[PDB]
Amino acid sequence: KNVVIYADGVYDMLHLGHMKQLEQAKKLFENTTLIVGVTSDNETKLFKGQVVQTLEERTETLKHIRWVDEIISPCPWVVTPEFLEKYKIDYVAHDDIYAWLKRAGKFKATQRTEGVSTTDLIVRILKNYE
Amino acid sequence: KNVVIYADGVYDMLHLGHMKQLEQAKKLFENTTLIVGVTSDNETKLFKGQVVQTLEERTETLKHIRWVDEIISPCPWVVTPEFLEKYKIDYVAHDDIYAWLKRAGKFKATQRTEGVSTTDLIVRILKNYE
Repeated sequence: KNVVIYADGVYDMLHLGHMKQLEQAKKLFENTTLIVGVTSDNETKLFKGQVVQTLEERTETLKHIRWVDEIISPCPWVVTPEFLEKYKIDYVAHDDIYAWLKRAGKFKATQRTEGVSTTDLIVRILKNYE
Repeated sequence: KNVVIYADGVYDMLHLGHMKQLEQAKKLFENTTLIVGVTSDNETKLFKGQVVQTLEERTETLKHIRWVDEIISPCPWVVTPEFLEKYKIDYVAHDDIYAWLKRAGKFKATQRTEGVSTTDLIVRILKNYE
């Protein structure tokens, strides 16, 4: 009955937005194992641009989130069919590179939550000082 | 065998420091229930000074932390013997107003972790721009 779910991301400065997305992946089915992949520093910088916390910092925070069952840290930047087989992953959770996952029935959408983020929060502090 | 532990705080902009403290309270004994009390907006502002996130925001984030079993939100600013009886609390976890708790054997120390905080993190961003 147990379904293995994989979610990957940078998870920099984790906030309610990440946590809700993780909750959503974890609850895609009744009985799941959520594996979270955390991207390496070098590849995030090269491909996405700038990361604020190190790999160890971003991984250690994730360790404290209820929905997270296992962490792969670092994780590959791109998911492969081999990777899914290696870790016996049934579905990849995500918010076309992913065409092959949809074709295989292994693509599960999750949504984002705007406005909740660390960035937005210091704005809040500063509006105080006009 | 189960021990009820109570921890209270503001829990504004939750970071690894709060999470480690929560972990520590949760693991004081083998079998525990960790109850977390989150302080109200009005009383935090009046007594401590400024809060960045609302009561609902600070409580909803805490909901996602592994170690948290129950939340009282808002919680009283000061713990009373009546309060402990009401919620069948065995120990209060904390990092002299608390003399009475020590006297009763109900005071459990937990430690802080410096440098890990949201504030410290935007400093990190800004050192980039000299």
